[PDB]
Amino acid sequence: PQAAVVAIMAADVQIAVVLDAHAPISVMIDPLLKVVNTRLRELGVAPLEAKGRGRWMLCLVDGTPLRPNLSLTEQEVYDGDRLWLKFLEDTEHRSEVIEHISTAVATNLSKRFAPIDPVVAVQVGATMVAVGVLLGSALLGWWRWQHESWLPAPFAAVIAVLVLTVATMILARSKTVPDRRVGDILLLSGLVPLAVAIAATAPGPVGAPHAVLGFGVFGVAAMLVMRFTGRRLGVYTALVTLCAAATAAGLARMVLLTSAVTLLTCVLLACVLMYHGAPALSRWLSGIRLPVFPSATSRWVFEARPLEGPASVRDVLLRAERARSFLTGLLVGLGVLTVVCLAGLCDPHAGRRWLPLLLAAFTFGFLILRGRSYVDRWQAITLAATAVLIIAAVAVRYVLVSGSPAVLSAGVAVLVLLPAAGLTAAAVVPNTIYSPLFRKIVEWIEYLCLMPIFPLALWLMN
Amino acid sequence: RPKLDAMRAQFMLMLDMLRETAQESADSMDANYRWFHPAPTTLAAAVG
Amino acid sequence: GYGLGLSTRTQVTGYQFLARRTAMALTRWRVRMEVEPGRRQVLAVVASVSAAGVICLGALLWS
Repeated sequence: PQAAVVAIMAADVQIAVVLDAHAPISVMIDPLLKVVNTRLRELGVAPLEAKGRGRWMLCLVDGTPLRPNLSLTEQEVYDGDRLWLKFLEDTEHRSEVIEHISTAVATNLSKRFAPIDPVVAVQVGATMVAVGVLLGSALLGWWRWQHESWLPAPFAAVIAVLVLTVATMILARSKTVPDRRVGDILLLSGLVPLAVAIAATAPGPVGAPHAVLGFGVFGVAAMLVMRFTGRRLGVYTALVTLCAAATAAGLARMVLLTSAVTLLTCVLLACVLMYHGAPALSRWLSGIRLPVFPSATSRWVFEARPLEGPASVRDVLLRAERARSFLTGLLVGLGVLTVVCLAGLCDPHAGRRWLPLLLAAFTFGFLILRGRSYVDRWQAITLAATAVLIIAAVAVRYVLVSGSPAVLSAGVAVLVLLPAAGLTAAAVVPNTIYSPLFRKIVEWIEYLCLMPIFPLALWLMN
Repeated sequence: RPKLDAMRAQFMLMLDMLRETAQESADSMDANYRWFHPAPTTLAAAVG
Repeated sequence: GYGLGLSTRTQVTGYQFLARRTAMALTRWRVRMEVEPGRRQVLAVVASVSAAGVICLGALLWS
């Protein structure tokens, strides 16, 4: 009959066992415990013990217990799976009763929800002062856009230097806690008024020189904070991606007099190239020996534990998480750049308008390749989100300024039907199963979307 | 009204003190009874 | 005690007391009730409304 080979884990030891694939768990659990205790005692490891009243049980590694009355088969234990053996502590006790309504309300809420706390309060204050200083900096930028006054730049500079010194003092003095994210929030908040202060010093009417100067200095600061801090690096990766593209556009509008369409098509080309290059670049950026403040998952692994030994697993884990964060930041930045360039291209009142819609569709498919290919949940979701936002941005870019019921009805119809198809591909399709051949053919089609961009990039450039 | 409402509140708090005393007593009784009388599933300890 | 049966004023205040105690158990998670700011500030609201009414009457007397 069938047998499942599985590696069970119990008392910090994993042992591979071959199990009767369709005996009920209630049959096998006891001699499995005896075998595990024999193996542990042979290893000199302290054996398993029944800590008071309770029961011996087996769980999936995700934590859920197996049905003891059921066999491995009907609960989908397959070969190569893993199981966690436990003595579950007894659950049952007196079911207490508070008869008075008011006291029962108070005790249930207090027991079950979390109050406000000064740890949270400081973070809230940091968030609100971050929002305030971005509003102030964006407001001064709006005024310098509207008016030629030199005086906003001293205000932006002084608020930037005050918040940056405050952030630095908090990061230096209060580094002892994971609430140093207060300092990180303030520093992220205060690099922006510095950028608009440097940008507003460019004389004459506002435009490309101000833009290239501000984005260049903000990207430079975002690059420095990697080497000096190395904390919360996904958002700075997205920001330095956006500033790199904006600075390339500003130098293209100053050194040359290129049109906007040429530059947007250049930016799209750079985007799809970078999407192809992003995982490799991330694995490069994984090892830049920047400072080693661990992140949340790494901290909460390190609390449970004390090229060989601990330092190797620690380096591997930190390296992997830095890779994941860089990759996620990159993909978010590219997603923003991709939607902003596609929105900038698809003016409805242009004679070439049919072409960038093709560019949109090709990019949409190409992004969906990566979405199905990349492993991290929030990266697949990033790719899917930006792909949708392409369609939404170009649709609104048409229908807002093109005052016709025709384009309106077309946009709103695709805007409701297309995500419903995107849902349908997983909602009705059984567990999103398709054949490997069909999958590879879909990968061929969305790859065959890419090489049409190259001549279209030439044709929209000229 | 205010004096009566104060009297009410006072009495109620006294009753709460009695209730928590009952709670701790009931917890002690529970621990004892279940020590003497484990649930059938838990009897698989079978030693000690 | 269903329906619209009669009730005494001592029950009216007894219910209003249990309503305030339940409100304090809801917004805060303590029921020690020796002092209660809820009453104090609804009295401040009452002061606001009565002052607006008074000034409205003081406005009526002009012609």
